[PDB]
Amino acid sequence: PNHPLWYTLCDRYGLYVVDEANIETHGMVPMNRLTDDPRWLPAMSERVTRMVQRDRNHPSVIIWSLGNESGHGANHDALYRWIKSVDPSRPVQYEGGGADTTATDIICPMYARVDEDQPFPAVPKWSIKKWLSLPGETRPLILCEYAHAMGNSLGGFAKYWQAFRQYPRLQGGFVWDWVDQSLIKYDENGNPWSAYGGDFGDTPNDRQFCM
Amino acid sequence: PNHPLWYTLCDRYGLYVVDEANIETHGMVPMNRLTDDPRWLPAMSERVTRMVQRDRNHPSVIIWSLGNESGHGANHDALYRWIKSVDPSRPVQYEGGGADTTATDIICPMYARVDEDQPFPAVPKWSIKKWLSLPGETRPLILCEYAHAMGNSLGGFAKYWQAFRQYPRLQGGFVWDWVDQSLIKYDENGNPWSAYGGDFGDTPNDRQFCM
Ligand code: NA
Ligand code: NA
Ligand code: NA
Ligand code: NA
Repeated sequence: PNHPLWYTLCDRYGLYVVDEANIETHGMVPMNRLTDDPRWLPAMSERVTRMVQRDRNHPSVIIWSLGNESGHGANHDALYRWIKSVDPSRPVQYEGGGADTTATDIICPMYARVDEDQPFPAVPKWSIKKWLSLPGETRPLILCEYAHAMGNSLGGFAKYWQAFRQYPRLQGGFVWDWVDQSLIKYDENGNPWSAYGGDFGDTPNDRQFCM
Repeated sequence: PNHPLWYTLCDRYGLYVVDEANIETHGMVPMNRLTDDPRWLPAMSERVTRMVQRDRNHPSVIIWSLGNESGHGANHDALYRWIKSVDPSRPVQYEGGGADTTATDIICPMYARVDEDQPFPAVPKWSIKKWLSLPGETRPLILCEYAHAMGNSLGGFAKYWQAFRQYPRLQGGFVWDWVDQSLIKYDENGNPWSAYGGDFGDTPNDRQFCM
């Protein structure tokens, strides 16, 4: 959840918002170790429920998200249902555990490609065009993350947009991401420079991946 | 419907057969003028029912077809349901009226392209990949006709097969077609030559389109 003023500004300037619970357990092995554990349901529930209680009157919020990169656990299904019960006015999405689980109203993959399949075990990233028409599939597809804008990037961006326009159920996506997470440091002369992972003695670190 | 021996040979050698009623009203304006007319329902009904009565014991027949290029009329809906009622063992298909009407269990377009839409009024030929995922659509897609093999042709054949293999619900198609409909004529020296439309004084004719 963002600073409260953000939603007011999106209400007034006009931007659609996906409001996302503060739940990410990416470093767990497997990713759902905590989110499938009923002992972590209370802690998870508060992060979802208290977000909905705070932000549910904002018109800019059109979609609720259960968090990010926490695999798919039974706690997700429980909280998906809780939101649907308490607020039927907004779709609920969640990418974890393969982007098309029982915990999402929208097929919402991250970095699924336009034409090329990436058939990873358990959590494949299908071609978005192919994903739509998998047997029994009916949901819209909106990428929660696509077109990773790291350094000299956005090659093939036009390919996404051609597909979005041609396919009714391909309804766009969210670019990753808006702003480089660089920090200012100062050299011997007091001149500022842009710093990334490792520049503060932080170790282990992931270097320029924050930008 | 074919010569009766054809089905016996397909049974024994092993080919899947689409058995198709002898109904085509292509030259009507609009194409469904007769097939939407209840006064022509009896004549159409005999062409469908007598085919099913004759061929229903052949294992090679896996799909019934209501005919070809006769638009979409209420008579098609009635006869679709008749077959479904008398023989639940086989799907019923029909391409007329846009390839995805209420008279077909299979999206069965003719000459729909792999990636390129052809948005004709009333009866568009969507890209086959796009067609599968149109809002609400769930049926398999098998082209009743594709890859028109007229003269020096079959350019782009590989593109169809790549799509067939990638998309579960793209389950192939029927090439148009097997054998040139040329006829033998004899010159002044008695030597045979292959003849096409117009070579018999037939007029109007469609020249080499029979090959
Ligand atoms: Na679209
Ligand atoms: Na990053
Ligand atoms: Na297929
Ligand atoms: Na022809």
